[PDB]
Amino acid sequence: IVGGYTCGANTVPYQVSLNSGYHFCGGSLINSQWVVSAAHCYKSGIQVRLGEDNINVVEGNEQFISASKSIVHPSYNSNTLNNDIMLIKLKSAASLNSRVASISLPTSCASAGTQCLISGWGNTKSSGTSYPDVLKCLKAPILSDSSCKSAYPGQITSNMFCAGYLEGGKDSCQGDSGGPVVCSGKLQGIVSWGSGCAQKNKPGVYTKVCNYVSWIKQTIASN
Ligand SMILES: [Ca+2]
Repeated sequence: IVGGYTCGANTVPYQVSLNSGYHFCGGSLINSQWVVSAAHCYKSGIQVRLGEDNINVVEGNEQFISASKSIVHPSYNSNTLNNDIMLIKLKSAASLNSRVASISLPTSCASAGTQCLISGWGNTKSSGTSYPDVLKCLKAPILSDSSCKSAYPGQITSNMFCAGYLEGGKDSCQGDSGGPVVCSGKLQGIVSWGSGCAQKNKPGVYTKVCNYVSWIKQTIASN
């Protein structure tokens, strides 16, 4: 996250770290057995790390659970990043507490101008490299249709939205991928892509979770 703030310990109890010997992506706990992330975050050998704040120290509240299976969306296109969503089933159920909570799935899509919370352990500079050890947060609006597609002509689908600031300075970045965008209590987004970070006229692009609820429910019920 660029231009954000230090969330504060376990203030985002649904935020997950995906680890393969190191942190590589974020995720969202949707129930004691399932995590949602981005399909471009697919790897083998995933361990899901819950209740984190400092990903470089063992601070007590953490639960480290291996993935038993991963399911990338049937129509994921790695070239376009259309349908950038994946489900990750935990080997063993997580214990839900004050530091580890699930996030609700949307009942409807959010409108432009809605205030969201975006969080992650990604790079905090728009120019150069600086990776935080602690969770970073960002308050950002959902941008209009037109503003999103004007920035990225011919690249935006129905399954995407933009959020952030046209003036730049505030955005998600490398390492935030697969992490949550929570608006009015619901998981509306997944950190997907963008043209660099916190650059002018290039907002972040997010997977539009409200299009996928049916798929998520049927899939989780059958697996
Ligand atoms: Ca820790």
